[PDB]
Amino acid sequence: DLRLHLLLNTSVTCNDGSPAGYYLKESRGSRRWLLFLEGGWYCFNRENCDSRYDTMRRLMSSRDWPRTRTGTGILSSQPEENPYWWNANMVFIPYCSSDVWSGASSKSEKNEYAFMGALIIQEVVRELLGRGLSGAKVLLLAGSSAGGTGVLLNVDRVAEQLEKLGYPAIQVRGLADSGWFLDNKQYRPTEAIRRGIRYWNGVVPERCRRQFQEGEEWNCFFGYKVYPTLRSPVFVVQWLFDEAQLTVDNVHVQEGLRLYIQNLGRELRHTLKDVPASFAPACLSHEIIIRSHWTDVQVKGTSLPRALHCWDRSLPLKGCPVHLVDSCPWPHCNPSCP
Ligand SMILES: *[C@@H]1O[C@H](CO)[C@@H](O)[C@H](O)[C@H]1NC(C)=O
Ligand SMILES: CCC(=O)Nc1ccc(C)cc1O
Ligand SMILES: CCC(=O)Nc1ccc(C)cc1O
Repeated sequence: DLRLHLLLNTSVTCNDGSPAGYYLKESRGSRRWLLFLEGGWYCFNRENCDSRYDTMRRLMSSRDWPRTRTGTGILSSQPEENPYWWNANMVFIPYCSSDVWSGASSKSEKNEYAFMGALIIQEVVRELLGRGLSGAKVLLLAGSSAGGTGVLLNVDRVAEQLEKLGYPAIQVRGLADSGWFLDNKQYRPTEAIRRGIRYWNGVVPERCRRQFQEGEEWNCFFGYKVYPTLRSPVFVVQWLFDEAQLTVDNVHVQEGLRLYIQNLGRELRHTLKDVPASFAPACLSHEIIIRSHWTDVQVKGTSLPRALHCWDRSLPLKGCPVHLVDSCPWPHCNPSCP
């Protein structure tokens, strides 16, 4: 069980002005810290944010949050469920800003909602330093779906924040699960992000911002575009036939669709060729790292917990690989798929 703490700085808020927070379970005999970012789509104007507030309110407010949360997958403390980091300090950061963890805008007279995803991460880190994070050796910033993209947008800023606070010794790294998307042609969305960024006053990494410049920062929400600008080590997990990707592509089997799906897999694999730390099975699914049975999937005989342990050691190893991308071209040609 992870225990809830609302932010002491009550000016850092969820969408409706309620305080943000984090769930925490300490492990005093460990110097490893895992901060995990929840996912759950987003909203990009007044009308569809109002809709989200009726039926997805826990993603917009902390007023109904429970006081505890059970750790699962990589957030589990039992070695049988989490062979990778079962003894680490666990943090679950709920997604209540609807901004893909990019916003830095307060609720005001001109703003019905607050979008403070980028500032929530910074404040969580800042308050955790007083509860044990000051002595860490590694801070792994992880996340799934919208949280995965949020890892890519924020990992370097967390490194920069800790350097400027006087903690150069803490090693900051990223783990992006199911947040690596392609701006491909649909079978039958870039505007939504561009409109959202203006709505949220969203921010992107600076390298990436200086490459693409004004009006074009939506490009930095796409993994294959923002990854080469990052300096912190980042491990990328992505299903080759992601359900969220296919949904936006309006895919729900004849030649046309066969060639479409086969081409999606080949392009995704291409974008990962120069990503040295990656795990990409040929499956139709979405998210993995906090699922309880995340130990079952394997690429070329290597599980995801093993690949992550090999990454720890790397920071070329005999029989302990870090780059694992399937080569077969159809969903669930890998027998270990969910
Ligand atoms: C609380 O957070 C806000 C937004 O980041 C910041 O302006 C303010 O200075 C913070 N308060 C304290 C006491 O640090
Ligand atoms: C689950 C929410 C979601 O998918 N958000 C999202 C949208 C566009 C891009 C490029 C990356 C993203 O992470
Ligand atoms: C080229 C038109 C377009 O926007 N395509 C697109 C498809 C899927 C996702 C997730 C994001 C996308 O941007």
